[PDB]
Amino acid sequence: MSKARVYADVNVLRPKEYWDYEALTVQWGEQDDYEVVRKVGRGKYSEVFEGINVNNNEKCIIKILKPVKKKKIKREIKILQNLCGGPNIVKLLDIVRDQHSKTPSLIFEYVNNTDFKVLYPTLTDYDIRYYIYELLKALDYCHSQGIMHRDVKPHNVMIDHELRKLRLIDWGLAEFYHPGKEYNVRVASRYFKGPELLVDLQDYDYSLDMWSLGCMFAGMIFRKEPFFYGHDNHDQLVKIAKVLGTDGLNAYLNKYRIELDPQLEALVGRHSRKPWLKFMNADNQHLVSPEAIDFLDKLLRYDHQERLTALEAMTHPYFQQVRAAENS
Ligand SMILES: CCN1CCN(c2nc(Nc3ccccc3)n3ncc(C#N)c3n2)CC1
Repeated sequence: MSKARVYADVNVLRPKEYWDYEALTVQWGEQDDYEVVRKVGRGKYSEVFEGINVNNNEKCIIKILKPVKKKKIKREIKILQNLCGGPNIVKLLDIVRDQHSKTPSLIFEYVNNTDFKVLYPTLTDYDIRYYIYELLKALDYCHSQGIMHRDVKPHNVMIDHELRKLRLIDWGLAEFYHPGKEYNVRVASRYFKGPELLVDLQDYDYSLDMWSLGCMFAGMIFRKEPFFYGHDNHDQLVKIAKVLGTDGLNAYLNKYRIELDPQLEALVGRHSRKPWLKFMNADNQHLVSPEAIDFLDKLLRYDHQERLTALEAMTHPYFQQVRAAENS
């Protein structure tokens, strides 16, 4: 068995009105109300464009979905709606469809984002602490709302560096947390998939997002994106092993009576643990202080139960300057 150490009973105490998303009746707005201005991206699940709200003439983001199941789409909507107003949670503005094909589009707020590939390398020590902090506020909030994002990665963190505004986007994999429930482990992106997913542990929780966050954090301070560069689910676990070491992996597996798949256990092999400092270099030295290391260390743990919760992370001393600045 395995349950979240915090916010475990959020959905238990809330009525079906909150988490029974398959009972959602979508209210569609007017598509014409939003016009395309330029494509900003694409993914396996949609095509994204910078749009404009003809009425108020305000900038927006138009996400044109590719064929998806009604269940999956009512889940993203129900969740978006559930989290609206939360700290740094992207706001869902409208939901429309194409009469002819029924193709749906989710209209979100616009964020003048700067590609992480280019943005992150310019971030200062303080910028990093600041943005991670903002992102943590979003995670604690949704976790406190009985929700797991399940796909934390740079690509889903929009940042308007100019205005230092951050938003956690793409809640297309998010789920409501139910104690003991077994979820699909086919979530998140490879480079940010936690061990629980890599070893099929299905009764995972909010903590999976913290491993992802840790991956993002390590890449940022060590200036190595992505930090864990594997090519398939099995090789992802091998890269993780060559760093944290296999003893930790074994104890983890043993604690959860989990048996690895033969071929997989074959690839992993046996690896000593590599100190976090073995990743320091002239390119990232101005970013790897002990606090940054202590913090990273408490995020990237095999046992998801051992990882810091979002609330705990926000209070780590690494963020003290950000906290002191805010409380002013
Ligand atoms: C990172 C990959 N991809 C990029 C496009 N996309 C995307 N892009 C933006 N902003 C943006 C504006 C100008 C240039 C680039 C981005 N936003 N802003 C809000 C959301 C929302 N909701 C969103 N999604 C979705 C994610």
